[PDB]
Amino acid sequence: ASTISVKDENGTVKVPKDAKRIVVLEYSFADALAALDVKPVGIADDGKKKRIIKPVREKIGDYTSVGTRKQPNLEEISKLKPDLIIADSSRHKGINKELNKIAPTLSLKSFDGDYKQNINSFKTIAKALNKEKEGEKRLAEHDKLINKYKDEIKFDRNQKVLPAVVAKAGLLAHPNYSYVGQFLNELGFKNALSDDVTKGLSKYLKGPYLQLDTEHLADLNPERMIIMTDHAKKDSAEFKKLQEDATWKKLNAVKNNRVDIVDRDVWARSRGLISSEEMAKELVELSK
Ligand SMILES: O=C(O)C[C@@](O)(CC(=O)NCCC[C@@H](NC(=O)C[C@@](O)(CC(=O)O)C(=O)O)C(=O)O)C(=O)O
Ligand SMILES: [Fe+3]
Ligand SMILES: [Zn+2]
Ligand SMILES: [Zn+2]
Ligand SMILES: [Zn+2]
Ligand SMILES: [Zn+2]
Repeated sequence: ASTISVKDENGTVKVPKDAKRIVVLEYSFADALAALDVKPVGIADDGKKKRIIKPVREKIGDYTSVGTRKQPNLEEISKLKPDLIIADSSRHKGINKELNKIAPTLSLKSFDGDYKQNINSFKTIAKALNKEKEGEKRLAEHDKLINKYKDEIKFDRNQKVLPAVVAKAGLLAHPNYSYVGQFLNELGFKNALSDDVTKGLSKYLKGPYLQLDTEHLADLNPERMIIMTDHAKKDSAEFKKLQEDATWKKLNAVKNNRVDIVDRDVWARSRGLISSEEMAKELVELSK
């Protein structure tokens, strides 16, 4: 037997050539596998299978939950006897050793990665599986759709945007170095957050997700906003209190009718080729 050496975030990992059983510890690595018609046996899916977007979910089929992304359950991982574990370079720094005792571990950008880096992690997975060819063609299909949709989005690009989650209790802004933000940058948009106001702002779980006081909100006064939510009725008790707040009402985007509410699973959690493809289709349909 032999190996394929692959550069992960730490350094060169030795992945078995025959790698058949894969545990993945972020949704985005589950999207990468699906796009190479490879199906993992384990997913850290927060116990919530529906957080795996539709085209991925049905292309993966039936798998085993290894628990939360934040705290993957090591005995369920072990029992699955994976030939390879794809872990997040941010989320799982602390279980990296204990993952390697189970199986050779590829630590990659996901949670703290912007749009390009997540795509870089996809290429790394494809090389590790020896599917470079499929990988390039899928990306070539990807680079086409995205740019196609980019040419059809009828929003004016000069109206700066703030993408945010209203966390519980929020707000969390997604800057230019978040997945959403850069993806919007790649589509032509300018983040309302300047690459200098973000200087401070505390981070959420070490990722590019930045706590904003309602007064930071008013100061930057974005011209467009994109609020990511998990509520099917796009309601949220949390968000409705923000909409009553006098200082929210005075925002430029609120007053010029340019607030779009979208699905957080799809926009923020997924971080895959398919999910960006839905994000860009949406934005064409929202542009009208
Ligand atoms: O999860 C992602 O990949 C990305 C992202 O964390 C990005 C984001 O803007 N985060 C704001 C969420 C703040 C919110 N916390 C949760 O809801 C729990 C959790 O975040 C846990 C986790 O992630 O381990 C979860 O997602 O289940 C709170 O209560 O204040 C996101 O959730 O959209
Ligand atoms: Fe989260
Ligand atoms: Zn402030
Ligand atoms: Zn101020
Ligand atoms: Zn609701
Ligand atoms: Zn809620």
